[PDB]
Order: sequence, then C-alpha cells, then structure tokens
Amino acid sequence: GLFGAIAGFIENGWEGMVDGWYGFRHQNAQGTGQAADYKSTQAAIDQITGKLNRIIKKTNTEFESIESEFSEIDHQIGNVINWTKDSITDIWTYQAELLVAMENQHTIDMADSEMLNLYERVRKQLRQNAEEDGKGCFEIYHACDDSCMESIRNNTYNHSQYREEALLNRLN
Amino acid sequence: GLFGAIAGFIENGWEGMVDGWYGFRHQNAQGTGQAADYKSTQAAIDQITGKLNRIIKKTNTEFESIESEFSEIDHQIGNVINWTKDSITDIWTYQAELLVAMENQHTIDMADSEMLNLYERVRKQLRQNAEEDGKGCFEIYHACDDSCMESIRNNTYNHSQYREEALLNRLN
Amino acid sequence: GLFGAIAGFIENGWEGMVDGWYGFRHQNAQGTGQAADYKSTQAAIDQITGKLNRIIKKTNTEFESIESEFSEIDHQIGNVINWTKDSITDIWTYQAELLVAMENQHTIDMADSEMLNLYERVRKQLRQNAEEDGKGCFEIYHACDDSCMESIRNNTYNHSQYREEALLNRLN
Amino acid sequence: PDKICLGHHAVANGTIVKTLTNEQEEVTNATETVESTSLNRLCMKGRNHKDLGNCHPIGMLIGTPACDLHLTGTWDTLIERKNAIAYCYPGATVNEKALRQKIMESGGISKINTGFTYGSSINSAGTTKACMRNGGNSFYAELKWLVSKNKGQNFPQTTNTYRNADTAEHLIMWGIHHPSSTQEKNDLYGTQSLSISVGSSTYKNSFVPVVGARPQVNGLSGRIDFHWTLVQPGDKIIFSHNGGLIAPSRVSKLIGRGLGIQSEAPIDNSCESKCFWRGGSINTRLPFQNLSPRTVGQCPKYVNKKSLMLATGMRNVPE
Amino acid sequence: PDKICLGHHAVANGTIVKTLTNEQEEVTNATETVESTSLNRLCMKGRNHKDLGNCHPIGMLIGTPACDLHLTGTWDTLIERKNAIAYCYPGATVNEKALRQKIMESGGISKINTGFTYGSSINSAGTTKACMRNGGNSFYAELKWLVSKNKGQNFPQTTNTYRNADTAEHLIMWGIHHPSSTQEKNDLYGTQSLSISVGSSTYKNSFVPVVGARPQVNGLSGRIDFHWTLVQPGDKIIFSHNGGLIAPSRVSKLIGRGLGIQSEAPIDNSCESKCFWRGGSINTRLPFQNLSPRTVGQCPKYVNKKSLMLATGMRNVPE
Amino acid sequence: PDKICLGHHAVANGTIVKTLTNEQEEVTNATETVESTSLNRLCMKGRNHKDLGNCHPIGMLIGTPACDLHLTGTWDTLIERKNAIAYCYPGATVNEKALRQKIMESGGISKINTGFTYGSSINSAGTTKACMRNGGNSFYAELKWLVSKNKGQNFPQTTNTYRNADTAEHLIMWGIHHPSSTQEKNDLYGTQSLSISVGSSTYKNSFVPVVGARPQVNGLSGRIDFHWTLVQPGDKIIFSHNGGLIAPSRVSKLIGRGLGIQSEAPIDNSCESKCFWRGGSINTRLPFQNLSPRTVGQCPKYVNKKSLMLATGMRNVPE
Ligand SMILES: *[C@@H]1O[C@H](CO)[C@@H](O)[C@H](O)[C@H]1NC(C)=O
Ligand SMILES: *[C@@H]1O[C@H](CO)[C@@H](O)[C@H](O)[C@H]1NC(C)=O
Ligand SMILES: *[C@@H]1O[C@H](CO)[C@@H](O)[C@H](O)[C@H]1NC(C)=O
Repeated sequence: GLFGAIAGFIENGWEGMVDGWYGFRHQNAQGTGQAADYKSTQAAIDQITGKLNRIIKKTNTEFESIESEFSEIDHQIGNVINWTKDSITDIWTYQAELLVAMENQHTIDMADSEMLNLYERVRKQLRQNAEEDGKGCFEIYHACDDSCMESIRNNTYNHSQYREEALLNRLN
Repeated sequence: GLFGAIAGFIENGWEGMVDGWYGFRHQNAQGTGQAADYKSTQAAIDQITGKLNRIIKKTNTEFESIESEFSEIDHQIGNVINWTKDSITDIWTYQAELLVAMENQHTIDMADSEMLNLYERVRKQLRQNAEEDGKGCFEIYHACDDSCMESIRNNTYNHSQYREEALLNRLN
Repeated sequence: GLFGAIAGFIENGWEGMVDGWYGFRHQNAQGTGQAADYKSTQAAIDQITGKLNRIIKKTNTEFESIESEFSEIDHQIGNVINWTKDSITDIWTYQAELLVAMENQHTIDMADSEMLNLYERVRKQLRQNAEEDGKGCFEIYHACDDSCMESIRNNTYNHSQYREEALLNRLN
Repeated sequence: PDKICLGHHAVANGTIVKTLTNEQEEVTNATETVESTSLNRLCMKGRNHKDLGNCHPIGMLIGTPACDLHLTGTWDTLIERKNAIAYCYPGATVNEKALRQKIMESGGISKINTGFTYGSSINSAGTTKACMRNGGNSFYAELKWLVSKNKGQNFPQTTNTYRNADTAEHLIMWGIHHPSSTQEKNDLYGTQSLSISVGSSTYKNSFVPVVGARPQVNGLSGRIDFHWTLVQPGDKIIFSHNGGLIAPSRVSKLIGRGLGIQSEAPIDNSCESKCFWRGGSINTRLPFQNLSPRTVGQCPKYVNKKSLMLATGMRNVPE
Repeated sequence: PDKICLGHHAVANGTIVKTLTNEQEEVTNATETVESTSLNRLCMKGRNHKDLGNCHPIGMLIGTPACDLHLTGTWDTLIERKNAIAYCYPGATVNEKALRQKIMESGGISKINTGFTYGSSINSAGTTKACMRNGGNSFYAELKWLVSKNKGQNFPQTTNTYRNADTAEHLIMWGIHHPSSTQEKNDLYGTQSLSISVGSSTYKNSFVPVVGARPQVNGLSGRIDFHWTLVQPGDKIIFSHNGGLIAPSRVSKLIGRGLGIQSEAPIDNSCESKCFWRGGSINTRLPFQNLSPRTVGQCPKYVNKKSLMLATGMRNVPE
Repeated sequence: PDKICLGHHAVANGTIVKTLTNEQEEVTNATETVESTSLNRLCMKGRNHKDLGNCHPIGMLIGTPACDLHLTGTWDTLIERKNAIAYCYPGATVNEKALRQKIMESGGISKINTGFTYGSSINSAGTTKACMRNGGNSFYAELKWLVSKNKGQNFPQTTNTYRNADTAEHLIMWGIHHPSSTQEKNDLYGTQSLSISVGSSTYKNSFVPVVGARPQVNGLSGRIDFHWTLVQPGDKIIFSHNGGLIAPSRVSKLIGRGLGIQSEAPIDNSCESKCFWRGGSINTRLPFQNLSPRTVGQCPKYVNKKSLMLATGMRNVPE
C-alpha cells in the first residue's frame, strides 16, 4: 500500500488485539505482552467518524411528484421526464460509485499512514539503541524490563541512559 | 497527518518565519539563526497555484431563461422545471462540497509531504555525522560553523569531510 | 513528488530498463548488473489496470430521442430540453475533468510510493551493512558478489552473515 | 537482544469493498450506503393527514358520492389511492392533470355557496342511477343538473353570477352535458339551439352540447365534461346558458400547502417519515436508495446499485 | 565499496496529462477517455431493422404512396430520413409529435381491417392527382375518401363502428376534409350542414368541415386534417357522419419496443453498435464522447472537451 | 553537539476549512469559492441593448401605446421589466409564452406592411378610450378594428391576403373581437352569424366571435384575443371574414439572436458582464454562487451554500 506498513512490511494483523487498532507486542526477560496504542487508534477512528458524519446524510430539498402513479402522463412531456430522471440517476449512480471508491482508497491508506507514524515515532525514540528487523519490530541492544517497555509505549523512553551499553553491544 | 511531519513529529510552526513556508533554525558556538528554504516553499506554492487555476473558473456555456420572473408559467411544465432545477442544484451543491473537501485534504497532506521531503533530504546529506532527536532536529556531532550550516541549507555539505570527527564524538 | 522518490531523490529514470517499471542496478568485483523487480512493477500495473477497468466503461441505460433531428420541436418544451441538456453536459464535462485530474494525481503518487516501498524494503534488508548516498543507492561495506546481489533482490539477504566485515569497513 | 514489535488488529471474517484500484479489497469493517429495505406502511406520525380511500382528489371539488367525507377539511399530507373514483356519471375534466396536482399540493379545501337560484320552469334537482347516495338516485353534491320542468319545453335563457367576496382566489368548476341522442337532448333542454358562455375578468369561454353516438360506460352513453377556472378576489364570473350547463352550487378554496402522496400501503401512526413512494416509506439515514426513482418528500437519491459498501476500517490481513 | 542502486524506467517520448496541481505533467504513458471519431454509417449488425427512405412514420399508418412497402412489419430499429413524406394531399395531423414518437418507439406495426362497409349512396373510391400511384390518381391506402355517388346529392347519415376484439390496444386514425370552395363542398357531400362525430368509452370529439380560401399546396387549396386515438381491448369506437369523413379501412397495432433513429448515414450490416447520432454510429469503449449531445441508445456521455488523457504510468523523468 | 532544526511557518490566527475527515480544520490561509455579492446594476458595456421599460415584448408586435418607441429596432440584449404592458384593450394572446420567448431570443424587429384595404361600408379606423395615444382615443398601432360604417348594417364578406415576398419567415398577428352583448355585436357587425377563417400553406384555423356577459376591465366588458403564426418565405396567408377580425396592417420579422433578460436592476453602461439575474449582474471569477438559481448568460453554478472555503496553505499549528 501507499505507506508500505499494513499489508506491506508488517506481514499480517493480530486477531488477538481486540482492545485497539494498533499496538505493541514485546519480549523481555520477564516475558511477553500486548498493549494497544490509544493515540494512533483514536486518530484513525476519529478520521473515519468524520467521513461517516459527512457521507451518511441526505439533502433537505423537498421534492414533489411529476410522474402520476395511477394515471397516464402526456406523451411529449413524459418522454422528457423519463430522459431527465434517467440522466439524473446516471449522474447519482456514478457519483456514489466514485465517492465510495475514492473514500475507501483514502481510508485504507490513512490507516496505513497511522501504522507508519507510530513505527517512525518509536524508531526516533530508540535512536542508536535499537535496530529495525524489516518486519515492523525493533531489536533493542540492552535489557528492557516492563518499566522500560512501558516507557517506550508511554513515549517517555530516554535513549541516553542505555546508549553506552547499547553501542557496545551493537559494535561488539 | 498522512506524512507525520506537520502537526506530527514537528511540535508546532514558527510564526517568526515570514520569508517562506519551510526552513531551518540552527545552534552552534557562534550563536543561532533562521533561514527559509526556497525549493520546498516554491513546490508547495506552485501546487496550490495549480489548484486555483483549475478551480477558480466558470463554464462558457450560455444559458437562457426557462422561467418567467414576472408572469405565470404553465402548471405541468412548471413542476418539471422546479423538479429539474432543484435536482441540478443538489448535484452542484454536493459536487462543490466534495471538491473542496477532497482538495483541502490533499492540500494539507501535500504540504506535510514537502516538510517531510526536506527533512529526508537533510537526513541523507548528513549521513553518519548526525542523529535525529525526534522533534525535527539533527544533532550534529562535529563543529559546524555558519559556513557549514550554510552548506547544509545549500545542499553542498560533504559528509566525508567531517566523518572521522563525528564518529569519534558519536561512538568513542 | 508526494513520496519524494520519483522526480525526487532519484535523479531520473532508466530508459534501458525495458523488462519492468522498477528495479536494481549494481556494481561489484564480478561486474555491472541490472534487473527488474517483479513485485513492485506488478503492484503498480495491477492498480492502473483496476482504474482502467472502472473508468473505461458506460452506463447500461438506453436513451431514446427527445429532440427531432428533421422537424421543429415545441417552443416552450424545446427551451426546457436545451436548458436541461446543456446543464447535464456541464455536469459530465466537470465530472470528467475532475475524475481524470484526480486519478492522474493518484496514479503518479501511487507509482512514487511503490518506488519508495522498494527502496525501504532494501534499506531494512541491508541493516547496518550499508549506507544511503542520497541518490537512491546503497554503498555496501562488504564484498557483495553476484549471489549476494541476487539475495538482496530475492529478499533472502542475511545481514548478520556480513556484519563483522561491514562494521569494520564503515568505522575504518 | 530484546524485541518490541509494532502491528495492527485484524478480524476473522472481513468485508469486501471496492476502491479506485481494486474491485475486491478486504477490510476489517464496512457499512452500507445504499438503502435496499422499505417499510411497507405509510408512516403518518406527526402529520395531520387525509387518507382519501376510494375518493379521487377531483371528486372532492365536484362532490362524488365516494368523496362525501372529504368535501372540506385541512391537512398537511394528502394520500391518493389506486382506482380512486372521480366521476360517477361518465365523463372527464378538461386540464385534469393540472387540477389534480393543485389539489395534491394544497393543505385543505373550504367550500363557499354560489347562491345560484333558478326560475320555476327549471328543475335543478336532476339525478341519475350512476351517482348513488343513500340507496337512491343522486348527483354530484357541489353541482346541479339543470333540466326543463316540463319534458320537451325550451329551457329558459338564464344568467347566474358568482362574486368572489373573499381575499383569496376561488376554484370554480362546472359541467357541460353532452347528450346521448337527439331524443334525450330535446326532452331535457328543448328543440332550441343550446349555448353556454362563461365570462370573468381573467377567463372567457363558450360551450355547445354535442349529440353523438357512444358506447355505454356503467350503462350510460351520455357524457358530462367538467371545466374549471380560478376566480380572483373581488372579481365575478357570469354564466349565460339555455340548457346543458351543470351549474355549481358551491365553489372551492384551496388552503395552504401539503404533501401529495400516491401509494397503496396502509397508514401507520406509530412512526414518522419524511420520504414516501408507491410501496411505502423510507426511514433511512443513508444518502442513497435503490427502491424507486419515483419518490416524494426529503429523500435519499436513487441509484442503480444493489450495494455500495463504505470502508470503516483498515485492510484485513488475517493470520 | 560495492553498491546497489534503486531506480525506475523512463521512455524517450512521454505523454502530457493534467493533474490536480499541474496542467503540463509528463508521464510514461496515457490513454484517451473522450471519443473524437465516428463511423459515418449506421451499424446494423445483429439488428432486424427498417430503413424508411422517403417514407415518414405517420405515412406508415395512413398509407401514403411513398410508404406502400412500410405499412406493416416488425423491427428492433426504425430509421427515419430527412425530408420524408407523410402527406400527399395537403394537410396535417393533430398531435403529430406524440404520434410520430409512438411509431419510432415501437417494434413493429400490424394492420387490422375495420370492416367498414358503405351503402349504395356512398362512393368510397374518391381519388386525387396529389396522391399518384403507378401514374394514376389514387389515395391514402389505409383510408377512403367517402363522397356522394351522385354529384351534388346529400351524403346520407352514416354510422360505422369498430370493435377491438384483440387483447391489446389499437391505434385508429381518420381524416376530415376541409374543401377549397363551396361548389366543391356541394359536389362531394351536398348542400346540407356537415358534421362528423366520433365517440368511444375513453374518447369523444366533433368536427365540422370548413370551406375557406387557402394557398395551393401541390396544386390544391383543400386540406385533409388527420386525428387519432387508442381503442382499448374490448371497447368500441363509433363514427357518425354525413359528409367529409376520410374513413379508415384499417387500424394499426404497435408491437413491442424498438429504437428510433433519425439519421442521414447509410446502412452497414457488417458493423455492430449500441449508440447512434445524426452523423452515424459511435463504436467506442470510452466513457465520454465529443461528437454530439444528441444521441440515442446506450451511449458515452457527451462532454465539451477535445481530449482528456488518463495517465497509465509514472512521471517520465528522462536521462 | 551543534544542531539544525527543520520547521514550517504558522500564523497567529488561521482560517477554518472542511476536509474529508474534519469539519473544523485550521489552516494558514484559505479563499472563498461561492460568490455571495452581486452588482445591483445591469452591466451593459459592449452591448447594443434595449431596455423595454413598461413595454411588454408582445406589445412590440401589436403596437400597444407603451411600445411606440420599440416597434422596430436591433439589439443583442433585450431587457424586460416587471408589470410591463401588453394589452390596452382587455384580452389575451393564445400561445403567449412561446411568443414572448421568441421575441426575447431575437436580435431585432422589422415591420412590413400587409397592404390590406377595405370597402366603403367598412370603418377601419375604430378607436377606444382604453388605448390612449397623444392625448386621444386610439388603437393598437399594428392592427385595425374593422366595423360596419353604418351602425346595424351587416359587415361585408371580405378576403385579404398577405404574401411573404422576403427570404426569411415573418410573424403575423391578428385579433378576434368578442363583444359584451348581442346589441353591441349587431351595432358593429350586423345580425348575420360571424365567422373568421385564416389559411396558409402551413397554418389553418377558424374563429367565431363569442357574445357573452363579462365584468369590465379598464371599463370595458368586450375582449380582443390575439393569435399568431409564422409565414414562411414565398407563402401566402389568407384572411376571410365578415365581422370580428382585428386585422394586421403590418407583420413582424424577428432578426437574428440576442440575450433576453428579466430584471429589476438599472442599466450601467460603464461596466461589462456575461451573467445576469433579477437583482443585476454577477462578475465573479469564482465557480459557484448563492444569489439565485435563475440566471442567464455565462454564469457560476448555483449552490445551496453560504460559504465553501478552499485551503491555500498548510495546517496552522501556532506557538
Ligand atoms: C534468486 O531467485 C532465483 C529464482 O528463484 C534463483 O534462481 C536464484 O538462485 C536465487 N538466488 C539466491 C542467491 O538465492
Ligand atoms: C499505454 O497504455 C495503453 C492503455 O493501458 C496500452 O494499451 C498501451 O499498450 C500502453 N503503451 C505502452 C507503450 O505500454
Ligand atoms: C492569503 O493569500 C493571499 C495571496 O497570497 C494574500 O493576499 C492574503 O493576504 C493571505 N491571507 C492572509 C491572512 O495572510
């Protein structure tokens, strides 16, 4: 896709993650865990809600009848009405088809961009203490306990604390 | 947003930058400074100018009156005219709303992409001589005076000139 | 452009790449190489084909004549027909212009994204064994023979096999 | 080393949607934009409405037997039905489509007496088996079939004048009797040359009864054709006639505006709706519908599509 | 160091397209969305069609000489040509536009005999130099110019009745003769007052021949005006007349539906198409066309644009 | 380490716009796409215009006194005003809407004499109090009220012919007088039954003056109803009458094309415009407008919107 994460470098989704749209899975000495990210999930939901509020809506124009259900119309005017209504129906069918196709494309790519933005945020936090594996994970070159993992998810991880240890392990 | 820079990893804009849309702030031993980037600024402006040239126009189709302002219109044909004109008005109202909504989404995301492209250009220029702080700045691990800062802005910075000094400071 | 690669950090296209849309050139001790990338090429082609399948199409609606080619139409209804037809023509002319302008913008940007996604896939494969030159190339800091180059193109390159050699050469 | 992995959710059963580039794109969730279901019921909650039943709108103005409960009233929504009876005695209204639309656009009918009276040589109480009321021969309630008191004699030269004393325009209707045979014509109106002229400030016309052979409709070959005009405030309309006029005893006043509905569905006062069609009501929040191109009120737009699914989620990439 | 470079293709000669932000964007390839070319022929492959030539659709119902080979038929496509002939004797049809469109919407015409017979006082074989057939005076094939057998004598009071025994509605036509001079009126119908009455269950009307000075059309100041109605299944229509009726010997039944085309382009049975206009056929898969806003069939939408190129490749960045 | 920071501009107070996902999106700058303001004048610079004032277009053809300055001329733009006068003597024109439209699509009017003459027993100079000119009783300038010179005497049978000797179609109008009483009818035309007939190669009709009681309009119970047709190049149109014809002394030729405007706004010869409506001129470069769905010329499209702001900058993220 456009931003290369969803159905891209991230191989697949997680069916187990029912408490959010995007999140973290980790592995440290204490074990493994899963945690959704609220800000990215909310950013995607809010944008989709915005679309629904604009799209799930009808005009306030009041129309009245120009075609008699229980009686014959005039021949000349009846052909004009049929031509006009079919022309209008072709326009609305086309516009609806384009609307939904265009919106679906943007929704899919928007969701992709939020996955990437979370990935980039984490990359930039970890600085020189981790490396990308190419599958959406970061291999962290120092011990990172449940507090340390929490700080990465919380956006309060300070790289300079672990830098000397990380660089020694990275350079070997 | 889509590209993660404007209202993303860059915390906010600079009200003090009045000579361009995107630019640089630096800090070295000599002091601080500010300069706009011409190419990224002009790229964004040119694209918006293109949108305006396309959108700010009317059709050259000549229409004549089918409704009398000052006298009666026939009952049957009059109802058809009101139905048709209101149907045409709903189409144009809907099309105007969608055009501007779609274009505004693209304008915002385009501007975001130009910020990111400038950031990416600088990142690749600096190579192994700098690290990203996560807020849109590059911490440069060598003495970079006004001429050096100018070379980064001019796209004439040669990383290999400072590489040895920077790897000493980055990796010890 | 929107993803910064095509007409961006990649200076120009390759007229000599006739077997695909995206690909690799390389240089090692053994020789100079060139090869198309099938996955990215096909991803772009499939998406363009999908657009063509949607766009190159008509409505199934069958329209009959409401204007006589050879005799006079009625005066009032003739004016209504002319107004309505010209109104419909203005809508379709507008919809056609918008559609193609929008689709063309997306096609160009989608193609840009597939180029960047290939670049990023290679960046993440090479890990700490290569550095970006800023022009779309990766300088590889170990001997990478034809089999090694194939492994990169095949997405089976293992960075840890060459890491020692690469880090010693990178740090000098 | 330790590891932190980034990812996105997925579901077991994803939904297919169409994009600009892909006809079969699987996403985590989607929602319909084209309404397919209709409520087989005229939802009339919050509307002062009038179900006409077997009464035809035009029958309200002339007073057909089926329309006796609908001769006056007020409403914001008027409901017409299939095979509604306008004419008991065979005939038709000139400019009928326009008149029906004016009634279905209105929000009520009021009736005003013409004050038309007739000399003793005229019988103004002509009736027919076609227009039955209370098990006996009758006529259109707002009109009078004027015939000669004595069979065969010349119907007298008569003038009747309605003045609109009101501030709003009034709708006046009258009929012209076209006899089946010369025998019937002479028995009712005499052997004289028949002529009927109608004249106001904004309207002028003349009519002649026409004898001619025709097939029988509900037993009868004769015809009563109706004509109508609008009498402006303060204007008068003068009828001059010597046989053949079916004269109004009252005129109508159309009041305000209302929504005209043509449908076969039954009324329901337990639900409110802003969109109606032949089959019933459309209570959807969705922007489009595929039930019918013929709708009235505040409606979603008609499209030639079974379904258009809007994506409300990312690409579904299951495990 | 060794190196691997990423890149994309380019072409020597790119194509210019328009985007949201740029009027002059070079891409590697593009394709046209607006059809600019037409085939100068009517593509009739897989179509059972009728080219009317110099026969006008109304002439098919009344039987003008030019339409003798087009009095009956079935077709899915009916083609009308410029300057087609409807009337040999001077005149016109009332509600001509509605009638022509009904014929051009049909998928064929069948003819059914009225079975009208006339007494020995009526000469039903009136003819004119205006309606030539094989170098001899003739008349509309589907009607009969009824006149008095004895020159100057009064045309008798006649009744003719047509009953529709079919399950479908039948279109019936008749003419009214309006003589040029009083001496001609008297010769054909007599000195009596002339009157034509026509009545069914769904239609009625009355007509009076009018003598009056007019200019000559095809040498004649007289006129025959045509009238028409639909006789419903089971119903009957009655003609009562005493001089001046041009009576139908047959009625028409329109069958099914077909596509009416008005065009000057020649038939081509080797070409197939769904879309037609005055200048020929539009055989394209493209969504839009700039040939004409007046088309019939299943067509691309008309747009006021010479070209609209859709990009089918990336930005072209040559070396 | 030293540092270089990348950033973008911002403004103290941004503008709110709508996007696909956000109704309250703040950007650095934006511009309006829906025009809200009109010029309250008819911008007539570079146009040969005629402001009709209180002259109705149909009055130009019949020559109502209000139209004496507008009986002939040329123009590319014709301006009609509210409450313009067509009829001084009470009455109406049959097919008036089509006629008004034809005049309002024209680029000028020329007048050609019919040449009709009348015998010594006809008074062709009938005038009326209702049609004042030069402070005296008069009549429609392009017509003649024909009556018997001696009161009570039968109006003589008369036939007049206008031949179109031009190469383009001419438009001919005439009136039929419908008297208020039998006494009036007898005084003007005599006791004979009255009949008017009109015949060309392309048109035929007959008319009968209707005597009937009517309310007074401008103090007159009589009525003059107008009829019209096009006379093709080279054709004759023949009038046969014996009382009741209001005869043409001239016919009209509509010349070329022009833009018809119905407006309440005054003329300004110093500004140009291509788009006009009731309230004046629209000289916007914007694609949409919310002034009126009724416009003429080359106009922005009407939308039901107060404002639609188009972003001309990035997201505003202030300090
Ligand atoms: C790359 O893939 C091709 C095709 O499967 C294969 O022939 C080749 O051996 C592969 N090269 C390496 C180095 O894995
Ligand atoms: C350009 O695009 C069209 C439509 O997709 C295609 O048929 C044509 O072969 C393409 N041209 C090239 C050179 O690939
Ligand atoms: C918006 O841009 C236009 C054109 O550059 C300019 O005239 C206007 O001052 C700008 N608006 C603001 C608030 O600066």
